[PDB]
Amino acid sequence: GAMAPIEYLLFEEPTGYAVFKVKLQQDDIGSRLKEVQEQINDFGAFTKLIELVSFAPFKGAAEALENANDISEGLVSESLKAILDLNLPKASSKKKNITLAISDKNLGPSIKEEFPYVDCISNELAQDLIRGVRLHGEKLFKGQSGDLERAQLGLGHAYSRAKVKF
Amino acid sequence: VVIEPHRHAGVYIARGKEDLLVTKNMAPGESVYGEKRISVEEVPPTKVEYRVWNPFRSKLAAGIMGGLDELFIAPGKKVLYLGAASGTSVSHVSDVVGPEGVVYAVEFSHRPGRELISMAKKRPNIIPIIEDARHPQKYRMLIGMVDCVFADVAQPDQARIIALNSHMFLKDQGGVVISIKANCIDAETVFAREVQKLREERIKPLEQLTLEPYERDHCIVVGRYMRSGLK
Repeated sequence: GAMAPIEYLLFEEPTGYAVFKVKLQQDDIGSRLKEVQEQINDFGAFTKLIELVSFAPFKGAAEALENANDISEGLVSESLKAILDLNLPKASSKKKNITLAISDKNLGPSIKEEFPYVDCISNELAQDLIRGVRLHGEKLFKGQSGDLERAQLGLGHAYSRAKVKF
Repeated sequence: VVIEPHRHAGVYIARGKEDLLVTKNMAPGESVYGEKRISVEEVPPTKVEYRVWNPFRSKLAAGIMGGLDELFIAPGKKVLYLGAASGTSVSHVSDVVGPEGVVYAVEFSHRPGRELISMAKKRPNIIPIIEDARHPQKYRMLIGMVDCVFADVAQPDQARIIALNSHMFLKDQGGVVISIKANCIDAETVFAREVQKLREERIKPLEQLTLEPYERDHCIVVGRYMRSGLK
């Protein structure tokens, strides 16, 4: 339907999934996008715009690779189904739908198939907010410099080796 | 042999019989693709090994030899390298960014990609990504935000590839360093059109250099990503 504000946001870390609540007030957000985009670059200002609801770590390297493969193909794994099932408010008679920022439009239909009351959003504001999570990384998570990068190293090797049959 | 610092941090000049462009080897004793290694002495004297960076064999080295003012690749930087091939140029980018930096090295073809993975095993600051750079959502779990996107893709649709990857991963005010081989896309008209496509993706051109005498009809372009739009 008509443009509804983004309420939640999904970010796929190499170490697990994160669901954030979007706190940014989005009245006439188009007239303020440049100002919001500048806020996103500063960690302190960004904390006004989003807040972590839940981070669900993968159990280990094998599950991480399964999820890297599922996400690369726009699929909803059992781990992604779980974090969305547990941390997105359920539809009710007083609040009928929930909006979720995702960066990959092709993941949307897979999410909606599991959660028909979720409307996925991948517009410029969604992309800007996701960039902000990508930028500020570990500072957003209770439990360090390198943690995510170390995990990307192992996961990138695992993903690539599976492709080339190593 | 005497080592002199290049204008660009992480790059050096080895002064001897010949003056050679070199990087400091992150995997001492290991050559990646047959390039010469030079050990310089500086309790036994300490030895530091450098690797020759031949501008005839690497588009980025050719650009550096032409006198790029801003490289955006430097110690500690995170670099998204599109068109990583077997890892020859990537190995030098890895030397430049050092232990505090990271090179995300994207290559679609499996024959070179297998060699890229193999060489990356010896360099923990390289993340090898064997995937199609036209579909950056596919590897978003593997990449953070980067300070520079370098592209040596030689594809007709490389402008869109560069754009999609910059919008997902390139910091605001980050750099774009692109090799443009007109033949794989007159040369001056092609260069101008590709640079215009960059402008349309919020990338402000800063410098444009020929790669002569190292390459024919190639042009390296440096730009700055303006996330909120060109000012």
